[PDB]
Amino acid sequence: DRAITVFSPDGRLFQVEYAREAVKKGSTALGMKFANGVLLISDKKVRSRLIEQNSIEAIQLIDDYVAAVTSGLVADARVLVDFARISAQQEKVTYGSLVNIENLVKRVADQMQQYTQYGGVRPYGVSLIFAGIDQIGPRLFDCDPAGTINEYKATAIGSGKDAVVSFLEREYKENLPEKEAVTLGIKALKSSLEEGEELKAPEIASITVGNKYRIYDQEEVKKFL
Amino acid sequence: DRAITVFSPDGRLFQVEYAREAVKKGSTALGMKFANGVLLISDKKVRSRLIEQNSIEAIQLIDDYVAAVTSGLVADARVLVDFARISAQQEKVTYGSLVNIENLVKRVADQMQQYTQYGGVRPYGVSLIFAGIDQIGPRLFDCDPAGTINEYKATAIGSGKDAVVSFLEREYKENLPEKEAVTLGIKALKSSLEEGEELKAPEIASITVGNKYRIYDQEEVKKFL
Amino acid sequence: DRAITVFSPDGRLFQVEYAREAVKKGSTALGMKFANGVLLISDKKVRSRLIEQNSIEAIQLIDDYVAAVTSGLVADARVLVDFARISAQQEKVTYGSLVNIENLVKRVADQMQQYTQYGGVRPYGVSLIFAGIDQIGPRLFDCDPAGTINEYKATAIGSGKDAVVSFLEREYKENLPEKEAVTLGIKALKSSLEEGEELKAPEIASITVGNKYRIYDQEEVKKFL
Amino acid sequence: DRAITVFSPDGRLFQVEYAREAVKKGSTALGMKFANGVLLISDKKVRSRLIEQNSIEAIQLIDDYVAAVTSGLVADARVLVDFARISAQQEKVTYGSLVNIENLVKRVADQMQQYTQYGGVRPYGVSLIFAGIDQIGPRLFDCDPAGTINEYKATAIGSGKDAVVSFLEREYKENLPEKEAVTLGIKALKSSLEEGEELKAPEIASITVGNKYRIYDQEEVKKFL
Amino acid sequence: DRAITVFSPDGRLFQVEYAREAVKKGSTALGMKFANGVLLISDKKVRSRLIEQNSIEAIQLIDDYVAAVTSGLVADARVLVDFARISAQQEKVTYGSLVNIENLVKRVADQMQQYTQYGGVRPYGVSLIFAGIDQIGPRLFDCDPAGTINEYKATAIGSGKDAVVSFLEREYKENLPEKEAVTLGIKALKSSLEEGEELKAPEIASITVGNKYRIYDQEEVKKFL
Amino acid sequence: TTTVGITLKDAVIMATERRVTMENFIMHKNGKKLFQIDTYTGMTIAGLVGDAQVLVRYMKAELELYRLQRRVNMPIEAVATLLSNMLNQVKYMPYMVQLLVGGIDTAPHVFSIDAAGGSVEDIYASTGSGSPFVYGVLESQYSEKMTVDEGVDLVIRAISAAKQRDSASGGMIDVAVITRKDGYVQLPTDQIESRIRKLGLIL
Amino acid sequence: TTTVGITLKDAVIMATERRVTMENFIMHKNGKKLFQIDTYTGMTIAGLVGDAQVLVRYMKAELELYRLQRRVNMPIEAVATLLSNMLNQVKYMPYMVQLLVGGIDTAPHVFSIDAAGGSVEDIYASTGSGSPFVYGVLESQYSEKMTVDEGVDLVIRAISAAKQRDSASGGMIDVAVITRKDGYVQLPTDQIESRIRKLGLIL
Amino acid sequence: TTTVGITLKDAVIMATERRVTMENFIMHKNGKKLFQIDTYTGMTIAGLVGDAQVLVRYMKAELELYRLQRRVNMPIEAVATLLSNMLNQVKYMPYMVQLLVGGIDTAPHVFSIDAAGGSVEDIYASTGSGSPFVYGVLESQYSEKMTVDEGVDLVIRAISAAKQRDSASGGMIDVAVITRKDGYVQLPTDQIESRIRKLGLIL
Amino acid sequence: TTTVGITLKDAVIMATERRVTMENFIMHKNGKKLFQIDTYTGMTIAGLVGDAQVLVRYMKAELELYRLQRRVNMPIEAVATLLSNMLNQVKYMPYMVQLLVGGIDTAPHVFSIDAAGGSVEDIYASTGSGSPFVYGVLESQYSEKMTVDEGVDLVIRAISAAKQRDSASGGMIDVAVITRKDGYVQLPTDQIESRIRKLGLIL
Repeated sequence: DRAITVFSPDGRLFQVEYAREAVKKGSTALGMKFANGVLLISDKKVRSRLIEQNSIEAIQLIDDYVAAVTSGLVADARVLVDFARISAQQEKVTYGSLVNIENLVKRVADQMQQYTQYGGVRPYGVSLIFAGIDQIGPRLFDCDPAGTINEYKATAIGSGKDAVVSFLEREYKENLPEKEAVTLGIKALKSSLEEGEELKAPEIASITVGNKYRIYDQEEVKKFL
Repeated sequence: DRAITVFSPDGRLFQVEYAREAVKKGSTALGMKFANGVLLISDKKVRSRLIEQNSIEAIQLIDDYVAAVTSGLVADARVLVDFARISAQQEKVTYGSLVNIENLVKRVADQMQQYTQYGGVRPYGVSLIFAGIDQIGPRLFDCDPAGTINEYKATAIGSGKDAVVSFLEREYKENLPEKEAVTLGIKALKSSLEEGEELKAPEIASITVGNKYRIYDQEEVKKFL
Repeated sequence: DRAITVFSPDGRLFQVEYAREAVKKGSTALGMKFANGVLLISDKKVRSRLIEQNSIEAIQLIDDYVAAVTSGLVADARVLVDFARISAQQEKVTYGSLVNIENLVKRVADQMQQYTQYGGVRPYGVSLIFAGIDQIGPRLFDCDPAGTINEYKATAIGSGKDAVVSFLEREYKENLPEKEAVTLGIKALKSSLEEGEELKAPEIASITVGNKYRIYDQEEVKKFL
Repeated sequence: DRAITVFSPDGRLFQVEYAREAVKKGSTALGMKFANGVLLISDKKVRSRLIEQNSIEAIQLIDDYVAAVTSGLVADARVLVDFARISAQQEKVTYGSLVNIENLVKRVADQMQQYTQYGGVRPYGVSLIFAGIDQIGPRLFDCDPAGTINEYKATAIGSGKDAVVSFLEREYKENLPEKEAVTLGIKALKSSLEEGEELKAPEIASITVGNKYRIYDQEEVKKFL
Repeated sequence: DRAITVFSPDGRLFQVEYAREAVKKGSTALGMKFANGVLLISDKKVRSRLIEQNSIEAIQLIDDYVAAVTSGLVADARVLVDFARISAQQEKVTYGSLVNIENLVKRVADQMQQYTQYGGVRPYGVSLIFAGIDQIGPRLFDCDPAGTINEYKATAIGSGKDAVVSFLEREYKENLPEKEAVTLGIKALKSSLEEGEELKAPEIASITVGNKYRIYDQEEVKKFL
Repeated sequence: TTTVGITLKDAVIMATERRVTMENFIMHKNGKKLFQIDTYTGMTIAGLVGDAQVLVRYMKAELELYRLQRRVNMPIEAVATLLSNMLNQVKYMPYMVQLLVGGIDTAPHVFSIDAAGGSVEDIYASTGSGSPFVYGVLESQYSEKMTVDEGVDLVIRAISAAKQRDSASGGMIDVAVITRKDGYVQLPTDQIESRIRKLGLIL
Repeated sequence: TTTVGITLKDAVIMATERRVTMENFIMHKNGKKLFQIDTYTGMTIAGLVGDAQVLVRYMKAELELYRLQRRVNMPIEAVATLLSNMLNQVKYMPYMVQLLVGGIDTAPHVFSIDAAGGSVEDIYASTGSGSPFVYGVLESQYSEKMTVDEGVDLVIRAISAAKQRDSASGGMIDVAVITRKDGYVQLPTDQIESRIRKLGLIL
Repeated sequence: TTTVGITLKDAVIMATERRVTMENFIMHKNGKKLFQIDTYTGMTIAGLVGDAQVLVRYMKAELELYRLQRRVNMPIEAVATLLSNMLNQVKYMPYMVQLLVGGIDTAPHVFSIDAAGGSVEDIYASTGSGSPFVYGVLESQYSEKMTVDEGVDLVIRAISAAKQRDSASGGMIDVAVITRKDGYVQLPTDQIESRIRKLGLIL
Repeated sequence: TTTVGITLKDAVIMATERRVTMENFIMHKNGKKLFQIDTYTGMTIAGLVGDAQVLVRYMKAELELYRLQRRVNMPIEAVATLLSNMLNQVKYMPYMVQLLVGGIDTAPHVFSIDAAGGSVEDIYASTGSGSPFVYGVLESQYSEKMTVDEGVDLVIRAISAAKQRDSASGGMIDVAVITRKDGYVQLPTDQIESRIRKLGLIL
């Protein structure tokens, strides 16, 4: 029961639970919609000084019009982000454009559901949130070690899941200019991660509908810090 | 749980841990960037006198512009280094040149992640560091029995992981000429491995950006020893 | 843990260990380089008188320019020696000549590493030493039930591993004429195997660089006995 | 350990042992060389009177120039003898003649070694001796549930292994005319099987070099009985 | 050990034993040769009155010149008899005629030996006797859940194995006219099955060499009853 | 299907025309033959329309994937080598295409690839049925010291001289200019008409 | 490639010649065309040499295997049916052969098999390029009441009459006689020369 | 597509030209036909451009892999045998190439490989359409006692005599000199022009 | 491509020539056509060069493997049967070769194998384009009582008479002599020139 994906005595998949507690041990990250787009801010806690600070990136691009920040086991994260990249390229070859970002999150969620389903393989112990604009508009998703997806206006992931989601539950405003949006996001990241009495400079990207992708540099994030 | 790669009661892959303690039992090796390149020094502790000293090499070449020194189980090390060699040759045939060394470490890390992932096979109990120049410049990587990679300016591996990384954490300088760089590396290798009250002549290679590969001989390393 | 190749609680492959204690139960054999070649002497303890003494041969030829003597389980020995023979013939058909004997020992060692690696099959419980000349010169190798290879000037294998290797560790001289070399080898074989208070006539072959293979007959070995 | 072919705590394959005790429970049979050929005598203990005495044959022919008598499980015996027959016919088609009988025993021994090696199959619980002339001359082999072969001048198999081999160890003469050879063989078969205080008429075949195969009839064996 | 076909601690295949005790629980049947042919009599104990008495047949034809009566599990019996039918038809297509009935019993016995041999399948819990004339003459065989065959002049199978074989062991005469042969067979079937103090009308077929197959009707067997 | 591409000092000028005809009968008087496959790279297809468009989609997707997962653009010689391998793996069931690749990485390059997979770098190149007329104009007026405006005038003059003698070419003229400072820039229709009017040509 | 085989009362006489030629140029003046495939069975091949020798090896091995594992010889009609199936499984990528099978099980038989797989039993048969000359001689002198010596004389007369008019046949004559009492017996060369000398022929 | 390669005492001189033409129409006046595949080994391709370049990449990668994992260079006869096996595995769906391999391991070698896989070592060799003119010049002026400068003059004279009578060859001349002391050295363009001027030739 | 091989009392003499030509144009004036595949066995290839060399490597490796794992040499009839099976498994996608196998096991043998797989033993044999001239010389001067020196003179006379009338043959003459006492011995060039000078021939 507790070693391979089969049913409980009462309706619980034990390995998929253990994957959820594996993604509760990760690094926190969040994202929210603003007036004409969506942002993604990862905490980046550069621990030692030998780590090449800006070369490690957890906000990774799937396309010029879908991005992803992840949390959980970092190896399964990298493999799953590469699968999402090649699936987006498949849709670009077949239909001509990435019309729906919901299709892109659903195919990745089916890939995670398969190893939730079969024996002889463990579930992907990783959780991701996707963000970008499509023909419909700004979308913000979530993913689960079972393959469950949900659409949000503001969500979190990681070790500071619950504290950030509590602050977002209290203080989020729906239509919001980009500057005040990234300020609210940083206050959310602060209130949770200020238990080690430090935050750091985090990493943060943004899109407004019509434009391409823009990841900030080291200097711009410290003005909002 | 403790016999095949499945999840813990709390978020731990037990076999991948046991592989990490297998690579903690190996021989120590390290490497660091200097002003216009990167070096790799392995400890070589030639135990008996019947071993053909210079023919056993742990600093092995993947290409004329990527090298690798390993630590852990030596058989899995040899098989993984040969996979890295043929993958570098695949990229040379397909695109024309080895443009990114990060691609080369990521493909090998995916190969290790697969046997971390599936049942019916144990993880690769081996850890490697890669070093060389590409179009971007000097790079220095690391690899983990889970497939985790990290980019460094100075790192270690083996039995003297923690003591060497402590000395590197204290005394490393970023831009440094080649002679003082190999001197700092040898002092690092000394401070850990001088617990058996001996070091030996180690093996050490270097590149400066623009040139090909140069492994030292027996006589040159003893001047810096 | 103790029944199929998976990791220990601390970094040990239990089946590959049990294969090493299977090859410690075998018959002893050794070999050493001399001034312009290398010899291989197996102990041959012809137990009964019904065994056809000279037809059972543990010094078996892989080619006219690589030979092998084995120790351990004799069936796995025969299968592995036949794999080495057909691999040498593959290299002769592909490239034109057997340029490196290290290639030949490395392919066989990869074959043993595979069944060390996968489940559903036990490791090869056999150890071999290879000897011969190539373009580089005289080489003398060893093989391990994990697939570990090492290059020696003088080595042993079998039940008298440690006692012979102690005598070789004390009394070996690097450049040595063929007659005194086979005398030193027989003294090594004696000092260990003279615990059953008998040695016998052993089997012994030799090459000097330039010439083909020469296995002694029954009469020549008793002069050096 | 005791249920499928894996290693012991000390170097023993338990299933191949249990196959050896399965072939110790069989019917005894033996064979020896004489001056210009080789004979094979099986004990045949026709238990009931309803068994069609001469139609049950344990001395079975592989070719006009190789024969085989078996001991152990009779079903695995029949399957393995049929494999030896079709392998001899393969060599006749490919090369033109059965040049070596040692090749024929080695291919069958490799077939038994495979099911000694892999899981999901039990070892062949059967032992055979092969006899016949080739270009080299008269040969007499043995086979083992591990695939071990040995060349003899006189050997046995079955329930009376050890008592017959003791008598052969004492009283065998190397060059011997056919009549005294079959007399010595029958005395060997007697001394063991005269513990149920009966022998019976046994079955016995012979070749002298140059001629084809000759199995005796019922009347000729009773003269030597 | 007691659940899948592997070896005992002493040389016993436990599943093939359990199949033999499965065929000891079946319905009794027997057969014997007479002066120029062979008969097969099955007991048929038509238990209820709703069973369509003559349509259930345990003496089933494989060909116009081989028949078979079975005992054991009735489903595996039907599948194995159908395999024997199509194998006889294969030999008729390939060579032109069914020259040996011993070939037909040996191929079916090899089919049973395979599932005796491999794991992931249970042995056939069924025993059969074959009877018919070929170019050699009248033959009568037996088959075993291991694949063991024996040739008889008179044999039995089923619940009344031992009592019938005791009566056949005492009172069988080799050359015998058909009428006295079927009388002796019915006395054999009586002496065993008259423990429920009834026999019934049994089913019985016969061949004399030269003619085709003749199964009796309901009226003819009661004259010999 | 006249195509042309020339190099200058730190500039690549690539120009085509627009007419789709596979008969003695004009199907469409307005087609696309000049594409953009990377930030600083273009490609002109000439030959069979279906195979051409499939190669265009395959190159655009793979260049975009490489750019995203390496954060640097692919070099032009690597683009030509990749496309050469893609064409030469199927050389017995071939593609009926004949295409040009031009771009800027550190120096301007123009590669010319045929239907079997042979890619040869040259200074200026031209594919199609009007290629001998284009090579006749460019043999007598091309100079390496020309400026960007004179190059734009030269390719318009060459294609307008090929349109008069080749029955399978005609229509408006696409012109794209690739520069390291400004990127891939495609010149507007009114500017091309102003060029044609100030030179003294028709249509 | 003249072959012949006739039957008598409890005897089969099969005779060939020996010349290998595939041009207007004689390669070898001494070949093998008459084989023994069982204890009481022979076979003459005529056609393509390689396919013929492969069929010979395949039949000899399978007949020997059947004899060893059944302890009786295979009947002649079963031999012809097996060889017919072996030739007809590959009838679209065929063998270029034309062969005869003769033997004794209870009565003498001669079968004639073509390249597609049709086997027809007949009293006497002849394959090759000299087969019309052999059928011309055997049409006018064959009798069922002949003895073994007269049959041996007749096949020598037939082949020696076919050697004079066919350019592709010549050389010495193999003769083999199959009898239930004596088995497969091949007649010696000096005895064949004595037959030729007492009849009055040359070479 | 004129290629040439001669041997001397401890030197190999290999020279080609540069013109790519597959019509009666000159596509490119500057191509590459002389490659370096190892430290002391070169190779000249002549035939179909795509198949030639694919063979070049396949040989360079495999020679580099062998050198890295064995720490010695591959012998020239092993290079020719490997390339012969690679060409002869696909002999029914062939490559349309014709190439030369030259190098130094202990003595200078030149191998000549055709499209089916037959490699024959000879002293001097020449492939292409100007190969009869090159064999006509080298038949009357080659000597084994020549020096390195006289060899460089001879191959320039031979190719410049083949350029006058063959319409498919022309352009500048690549010359590469392989020596054990100095390695693979390719001579500069101004030095080749100085050779041509001091001999008395044009272009 | 003239080859020849004759037998004597306990000796086999096999001789070829050396010229590689597949045009009306001579590529190489020095090739290899006589190989050694075992201790007491040689083989001459004649036909297509690539397929010939592949068959040579395949036979040498397999003979060496058999010798090592059986400790006896393979008989000559087994060598010819193995090579016949190897050629006849692919008879529809064939090899364009025509080769001879000669050796000594207990008596001297010479086998002649064609491209389909038919191997026929004969006393003397000759393959190639000069084979009718060689068969014309050997028809009138061969005797079984000749010695080893007279045989060496005879094969030199035969090949030197075939070199005068066949345009596709010429060059120096390889001669190899196989004996049970001395093994495979190939005669030196100065000894062959001494033979030619004492007979009275040229080149």
